[PDB]
Amino acid sequence: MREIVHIQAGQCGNQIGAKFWEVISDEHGIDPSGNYVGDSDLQLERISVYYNEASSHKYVPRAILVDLEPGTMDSVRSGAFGHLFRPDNFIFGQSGAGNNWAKGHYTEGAELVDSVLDVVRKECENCDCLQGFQLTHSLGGGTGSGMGTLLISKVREEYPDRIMNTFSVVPSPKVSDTVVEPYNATLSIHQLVENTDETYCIDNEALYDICFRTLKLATPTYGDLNHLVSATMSGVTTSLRFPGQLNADLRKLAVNMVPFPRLHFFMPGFAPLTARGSQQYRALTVPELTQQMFDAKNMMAACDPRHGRYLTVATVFRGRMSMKEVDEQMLAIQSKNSSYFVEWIPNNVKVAVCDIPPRGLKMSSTFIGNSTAIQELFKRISEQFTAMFRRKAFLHWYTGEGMDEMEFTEAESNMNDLVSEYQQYQ
Amino acid sequence: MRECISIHVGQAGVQIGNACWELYCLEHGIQPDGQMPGDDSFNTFFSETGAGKHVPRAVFVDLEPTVIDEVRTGTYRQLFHPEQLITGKEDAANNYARGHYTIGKEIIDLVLDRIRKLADQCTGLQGFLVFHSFGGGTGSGFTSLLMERLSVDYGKKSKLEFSIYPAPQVSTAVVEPYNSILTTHTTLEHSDCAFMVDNEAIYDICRRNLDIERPTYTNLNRLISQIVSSITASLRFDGALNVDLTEFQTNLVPYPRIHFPLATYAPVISAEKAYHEQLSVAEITNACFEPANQMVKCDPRHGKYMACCLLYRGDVVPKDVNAAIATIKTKRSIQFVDWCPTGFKVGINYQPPTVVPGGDLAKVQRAVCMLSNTTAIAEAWARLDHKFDLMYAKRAFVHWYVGEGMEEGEFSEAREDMAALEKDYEEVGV
Ligand SMILES: Nc1nc2c(ncn2[C@@H]2O[C@H](COP(=O)(O)OP(=O)(O)OP(=O)(O)O)[C@@H](O)[C@H]2O)c(=O)[nH]1
Ligand SMILES: Nc1nc2c(ncn2[C@@H]2O[C@H](COP(=O)(O)OP(=O)(O)O)[C@@H](O)[C@H]2O)c(=O)[nH]1
Ligand SMILES: [Mg+2]
Repeated sequence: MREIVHIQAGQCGNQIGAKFWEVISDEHGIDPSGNYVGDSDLQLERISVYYNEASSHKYVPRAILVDLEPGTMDSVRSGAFGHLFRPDNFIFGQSGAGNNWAKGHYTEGAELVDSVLDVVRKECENCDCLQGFQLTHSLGGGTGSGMGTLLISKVREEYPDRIMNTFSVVPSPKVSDTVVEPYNATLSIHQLVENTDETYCIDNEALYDICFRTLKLATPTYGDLNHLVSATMSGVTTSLRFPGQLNADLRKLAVNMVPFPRLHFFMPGFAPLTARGSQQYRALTVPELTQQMFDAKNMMAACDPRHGRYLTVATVFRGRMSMKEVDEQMLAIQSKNSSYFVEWIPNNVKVAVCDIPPRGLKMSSTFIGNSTAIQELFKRISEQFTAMFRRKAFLHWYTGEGMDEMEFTEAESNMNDLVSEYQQYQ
Repeated sequence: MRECISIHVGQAGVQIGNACWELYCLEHGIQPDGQMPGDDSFNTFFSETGAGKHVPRAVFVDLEPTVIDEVRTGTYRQLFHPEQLITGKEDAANNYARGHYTIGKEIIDLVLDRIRKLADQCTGLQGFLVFHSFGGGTGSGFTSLLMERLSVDYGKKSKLEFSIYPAPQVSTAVVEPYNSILTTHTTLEHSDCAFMVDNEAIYDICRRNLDIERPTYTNLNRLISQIVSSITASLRFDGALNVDLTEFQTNLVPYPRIHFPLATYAPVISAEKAYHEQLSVAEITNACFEPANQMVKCDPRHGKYMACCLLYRGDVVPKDVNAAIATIKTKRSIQFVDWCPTGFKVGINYQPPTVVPGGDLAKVQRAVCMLSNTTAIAEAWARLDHKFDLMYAKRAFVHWYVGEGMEEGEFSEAREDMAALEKDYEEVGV
């Protein structure tokens, strides 16, 4: 049936991927040993989407792990869920790109992406009907950006009509974990602006603010942010893996959410977000979730949606809910928030409802918006890239890798065209 | 003898179909296993095998397995013939292109052969029933294509369909206008009659009248199922006045290009109010002609009545019925077009409107199903046309359709047809 291939870029891709497959293992009741302990048929019904049937009846998650620094994947294998993946899914080189996009992409990704592509073809042959691919990676990282870029390009080259989406970590505005980030982000975004169907933008800073503020935390680590992001990533796919009303396929969502070919960029959101002990003062209703979702503070992308307008909005619900409540809330919200939505796009909302709530909660929801706040993000990134590019900082590495300046120039031009196109519709 | 084939396309059609066939099974006392522990008008809707196992006559088509698989794992999996359930490996993605053109073309042939064999089993086959959502990709495209094909194949056979009408305010998708417009284009060029239903109006009706909790698609589908079952009940039992579908085609359609009867059902009341409520034919009709009780959000007072059909069930006396109709005619808030001496066609059936077990609707000894044509629906078509006009003016989402094999001139022509429809309604409205 409908099946998805989950490709995990090195580093955060693999880590997030680990937590992601943990979440999925919890969803379908799959034991880390590979055995199915689940009590429901719905779990095994469409399970073939993310899993394969072994002769030993152990469920192999469908994924391909790729990194240039084996240590991470070693840490993954040492993990409890590393046993689920077959040893063939682990594909890596012994030399990291060192946050160099050109190096990885042009040099160190080619061999590995060839091997990975072979494995992809295998996994693709294993599919009855392939819906598409999903890539967990990071903008600004050498391996993720370079190898992800190349791999996605080749994946589209082989599979042009298939669904291409990626969950990408965007550069934080007020902080940075690395330098040179604008270059890598720019190049990656460029090739990803042309080569994908859609992409999701999530910033760790915004996640820190959100989690700390709403969940009342103290010492949160990357695992928690990855847990949340993975909850979202699992959240969007519920309609495919479970029955409900207005079941939304990924490409249908892509069609509904994308008004124009070049602007696919989305800002995810999630509800309910509440701290322990404060939940007792919270009532779970569609209005609550919708109010949490449409709140600017809960946007996981770093920006303020108050500046811009929504071209398209998709809201997917989980658990048993009333259509009337949803409709009324969408209308009311769209009514009071008028002028925050495009005037030439009547009914900006896209609704889908899954009957199965996330484990531990009676109900939940996920928000996916499209707005020019991302144009603001691109303005920032463009500015930083310009500033760094002017004085030719760190350029010697990329030129060392044989990266021509005209590539950077063209990329910048494309970014300018992107933000321009965002300004064109507003 | 007299028989009909019920087609179900899209999740809407399938679910509505499930509720519908359930209600049929209830009315005919048939169990999910096809066993039934005077009514041969059930053979009208059913066939029979060696063991006396009764099977429904229908074809379920969804390009994605989804709800049909849910039905295959459902209670009535023992009822429907496995061959009647046809599923593809992927959806139309709310894209008219795919369903009407790219995907469904590799499917529909099987469905046509299926319907053909089902039609070969028939003797006196009167017509068809097509359940689908209006603006939903699969339903829209596939029903357009299928209606074209069936229109060519079966000719004069009655073609009826129930289309879920996109609401003025609430919307489940952004691309609904495109699909709806293409749909009404290719569908108008073929379909004999189409019943429009607005979920928002159903919400209003149930919530305000039925006084229930904020509902889900279940009870809505049950209500629509009651309406459909009422019509078929007009056909499925011996009343004082029996009405063929051809008679609906005859009476409700003044012109070949205009068929859009609006359904309204009464009584709609809570189980509690039923005791304080006294249902008289006149009162039920009075309730029927109220604008708030319409299954569509279209306001009737912005137009005039061309054709009106009233189907009665259970205990009804035609005397007070015609008396009531006169009393209704005396009302000038309700106005009829000048060139129509009488827009009333009445029918009556002794079979009462049985209620679904676990149903929220009050049990009554009589009920009325109303079908009506007005130009306020043209106003509705106007607002839809406006939405489409804007969305198309900015060429939003068009690249999908185009890339999937559509054309700009196609949308243009559809728009032209819609304009023609508007002006037709306008001219007839005079
Ligand atoms: N009244 C009613 N309408 C429904 C129901 N289910 C779906 N719909 C209508 O269908 C529209 C959504 O599109 P669908 O008909 O579900 O499309 P689909 O069947 O999934 O087929 P695709 O478009 O290819 O995905 C909504 O706007 C609803 O108006 C239902 O159970 N009852
Ligand atoms: N959300 C999330 N982001 C991460 C995680 N680990 C690293 N990152 C991000 O990835 C970036 C580091 O890039 P990296 O993958 O190490 O570059 P590379 O090794 O050359 O491919 C930092 O800016 C982090 O924000 C994680 O566990 N979760
Ligand atoms: Mg569908």
